[PDB]
Amino acid sequence: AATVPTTVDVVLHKLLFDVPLNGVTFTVYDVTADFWQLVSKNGGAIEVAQTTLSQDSYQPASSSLIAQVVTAGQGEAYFGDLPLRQGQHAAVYLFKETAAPKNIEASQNLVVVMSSNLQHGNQSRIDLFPKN
Amino acid sequence: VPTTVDVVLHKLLPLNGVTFTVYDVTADFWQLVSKNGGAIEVAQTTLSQDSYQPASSSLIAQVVTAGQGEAYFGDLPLRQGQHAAVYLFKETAEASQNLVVVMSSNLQHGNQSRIDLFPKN
Ligand SMILES: [Mg+2]
Repeated sequence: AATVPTTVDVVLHKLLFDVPLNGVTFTVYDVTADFWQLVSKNGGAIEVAQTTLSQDSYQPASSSLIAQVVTAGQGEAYFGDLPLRQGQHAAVYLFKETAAPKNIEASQNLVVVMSSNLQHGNQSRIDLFPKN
Repeated sequence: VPTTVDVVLHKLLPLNGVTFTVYDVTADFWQLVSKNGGAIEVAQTTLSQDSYQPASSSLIAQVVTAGQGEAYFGDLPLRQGQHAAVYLFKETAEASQNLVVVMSSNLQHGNQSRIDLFPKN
């Protein structure tokens, strides 16, 4: 379907302090417009914008929710065919844990930027290992 | 749910400017396997022959080798209808061998995001 790198696969791994944790719901949101608006305002501070959009304060637009996926196999949450671009802009995605069994410690939110390397089609899969 | 895979064909010495064409051979492939009694390799070899003329409506994408002799085919469907997808990879413009790739159980299960093909000569 693609003659040029158009999409990437993102697998989030929920492990314990060597221990996979299956049945944990991760939700992926498109934060592309808000992300580049924040970076353009702050003067090119990418890390600062990743940290700001990773906060529990930030309430994404309800129409930004792309997919909701449960951890299976080796604590893997598979997000296939995430667009590299949202319009003319490199895509940026927020990954939140929105549901977990009881006694499963909560994971940190992750803001991922579809950087030059990914736009160029060098990686078919991104493997994320969230802390917390 | 795993719906597509990426296929990169490598034409190595890298040989850039070589046109690889990918065809959907799913229907003919499963018709051949059902006729021969489940011989997958035999059907891969039969559809890899220069004899086999694919249906004109089966051509998906035509891609030129660039960078490290790489021909990138992104978002190839794992299924064509209810069936596991099967693709024929030909050099259409020393010549390389044709490859018939089956979207097997492992690929249907989403264990590989990319298939890296190295055709012989
Ligand atoms: Mg894709």
